[PDB]
Formats: sequence, structure tokens, C-alpha cells
Amino acid sequence: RLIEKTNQQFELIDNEFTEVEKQIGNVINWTRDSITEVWSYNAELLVAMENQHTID
Amino acid sequence: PRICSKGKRTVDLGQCGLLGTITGPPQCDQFLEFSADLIIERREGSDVCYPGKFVN
Amino acid sequence: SPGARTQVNGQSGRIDFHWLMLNPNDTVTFSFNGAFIAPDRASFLRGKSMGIQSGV
Amino acid sequence: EEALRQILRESGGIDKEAMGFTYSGIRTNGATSSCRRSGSSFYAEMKWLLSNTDNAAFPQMTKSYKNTRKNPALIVWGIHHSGSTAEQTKLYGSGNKLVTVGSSNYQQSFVPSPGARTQVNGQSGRIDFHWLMLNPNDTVTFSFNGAFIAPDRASFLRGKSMGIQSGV
Ligand SMILES: *[C@@H]1O[C@H](CO)[C@@H](O[C@@H]2O[C@H](CO)[C@@H](O)[C@H](O)[C@H]2NC(C)=O)[C@H](O)[C@H]1NC(C)=O
Ligand SMILES: *[C@@H]1O[C@H](CO)[C@@H](O)[C@H](O)[C@H]1NC(C)=O
Ligand SMILES: *[C@@H]1O[C@H](CO)[C@@H](O)[C@H](O)[C@H]1NC(C)=O
Repeated sequence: RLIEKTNQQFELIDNEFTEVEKQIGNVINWTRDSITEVWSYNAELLVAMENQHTID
Repeated sequence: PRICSKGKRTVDLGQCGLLGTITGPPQCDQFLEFSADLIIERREGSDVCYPGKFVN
Repeated sequence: SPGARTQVNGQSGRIDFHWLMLNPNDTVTFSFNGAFIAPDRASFLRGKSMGIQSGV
Repeated sequence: EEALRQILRESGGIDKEAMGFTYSGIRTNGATSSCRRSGSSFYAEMKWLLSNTDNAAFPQMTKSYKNTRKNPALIVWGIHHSGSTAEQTKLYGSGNKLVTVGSSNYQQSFVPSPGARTQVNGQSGRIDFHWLMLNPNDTVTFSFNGAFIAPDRASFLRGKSMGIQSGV
């Protein structure tokens, strides 16, 4: 169940070599930090759940 | 540490940019009518030969 | 806008490229009095793909 | 304004380096009643460029600044829109005015627009401020014919920080 990754295809939205406008760049950075905070919390919660469920 | 691409067409734009494929500098002569399923941009790629930029 | 700028690539004059995405049947008109860089050929998209940026 | 506000929120402070910019013939002091340090004054960090006398020709000048430090530079200039075309002929003289700003990755054209507006702070004329973030070694060029508010000093970022808005 867990090992399978996604099939959604993600594009580049930021040019690392040349900077994007600074307003939409800050919006993109804030959205990416919020998304990775959500995914980090989900990862920690999922690891704790499956470890506890394996022991039980 | 190297881009894996097996069975997908690959264009490596050394010294060329994506926006240069439309306008055609001397550095982008090979990729005027390019076709790929995976396009790679480099840091050394320059879009223009005469000084200038692309709006949007 | 004629005016003195900094020297990049030995040229003080500069150029701006603007783009539009014409519709499967739309007529574009270029009424110019000068300072125009006309396109030789149009550009048409081929399919789908992905674009990455790397230095490897 | 919002991108510059975000930059100044994580600026950590601003460091000022003297942009030399010597002017000949024309006045460079500027005077308005709305903006008062004491009596009549203008911005401390910007210089108003007028003609030597009223209804006189404004010479075309090109001024260039070079960046020498290892950090990006913040360059802020201004474009003055007169409250009337008669006021623009009084301040800068007759003829069309054009300001061209040049850089390696920045280029933009400004034309002042004389016209009547509403009265805010007792002045009908209005002023735009435009900004660029110069690169650790990029040369900015200010070729102007008039209606230009030149920066006295550049701005350099200091560190990191945060910016909050509150009323307590
Ligand atoms: C958004 O975040 C990225 C990092 O995720 C920032 O990119 C860095 O920018 C600094 C200069 O400010 C460079 O020294 C780094 O090399 C960049 N890192 C990467 C991975 O590109 C970007 O500047 C941020 N955007 C804004 C508007 O703050
Ligand atoms: C469609 O293309 C034709 C010729 O290629 C042109 O004459 C016609 O005006 C175009 N139609 C529109 C709606 O732009
Ligand atoms: C870059 O910095 C050097 C420092 O010596 C300076 O002379 C130069 O004018 C600056 N401007 C350029 C060329 O971008």
C-alpha cells in the first residue's frame, strides 16, 4: 500500500537559473512551504501509525 | 547523478535556450525544428544573441 | 524608446520579443511604421512532453 | 509596491552607498509645500531635477552607476507626472519628455502624462517610483530628457529578518 508513488505529473513553475517576478515567486514559495509542511506532517503521522499497528 | 532517459526522446540544449528555439540564434541552429519527450535546459544557455529579452 | 544603456555583447541597442498564442482560426495583423522585427516562420506545438533544468 | 514591501520585510535593514551623479547647469534642490522637513522640502533620499529657471529648456543627460559590492543593489528612481501641461512647461519647458532605464536584465520606457487629477495633500501633480534589483556587478544607466527624480544614494540589503503588521 505505501511503497507505490503517484502518477500525477508536475511541471516546472520556477526558473532556478533566472528568477521569476518576486510577487508570484513569493506566492509560489509560500504555497510550496505549506504543501511540504502538510506532507511532512502526513509522513510523520503515517510512519507512527504503521509502526504502532505493526507492534500491536 | 545523471539524467536517466531510455525510450523517451531527449534534446540537450547546450548553449541554447528554450526561447532561442523560436527566434534562432547561431547557438540554436540545430534545434529549430526539434522534437522530444524530454527537454533539458542548461545554465550556460543564452536566449538571445543581440542584447535583449522576452516579455512574459 | 531610443536611449543610452549599458554595454552588453558590444551593442548598446536592445530588442524586445513579444508573443501571442493565435487561435486555430484567427487572423493576426502587423501594422508597423518601423522598429519591427518580423517573424520569418510561425511556430506550432507538436505534442506533450516535460521540461527539466539540470547541469549533469 | 508589494514585491518591494516583501523585499524590505526580509531586508534586515538597508545600507546606503553614495551614488555620485553630478549635475551641471540645472537646479537639483526641489521644493514642495506638502513634503515639509522644515518650511518647504523634498524627499531626503531623492533629488528633484528642475530647469535652471522657469519655462527653460532641460538638457538631455545620461547618468550611469556601477555596482561594486558582492550583494545585490536596490535602485529606486521616480517619474513626475505634472498636474497640468502648463505646469510642465513651467517646470521642465516645452517638448516631449522621455526617460529610458537600462540594465543587463531590465529595460523600460517612461513618458510623463500631464493632466488634472484630484487634490491630495494640496498638490495636483503626482509621482510614480519604480525599482529594480541590480545584480552584484550590473551597470544601470539613466538616460532621461526630464521629469526624472534621481536617487541620491543606493540601497543594499543587510541580512535576514521578518516583517509584521499590527496596531499594538
Ligand atoms: C523562493 O525560494 C527559493 C529556494 O527554494 C529561492 O531560491 C534561492 O535564491 C537565493 C537568492 O535569494 C539563491 O542564492 C539560491 O541559490 C536559490 N535556491 C534555489 C534552490 O534556487 C528564491 O529566491 C525564493 N524566491 C523569493 C522571491 O524569495
Ligand atoms: C482563417 O484562415 C483564413 C485563411 O487561412 C483567413 O482568411 C480567415 O480570415 C481566418 N479566419 C479567422 C476567423 O481569423
Ligand atoms: C563592477 O564592479 C567593478 C569593481 O571594480 C566596477 O569597476 C564596475 O564598473 C562594476 N560594473 C560593471 C562593469 O558591471
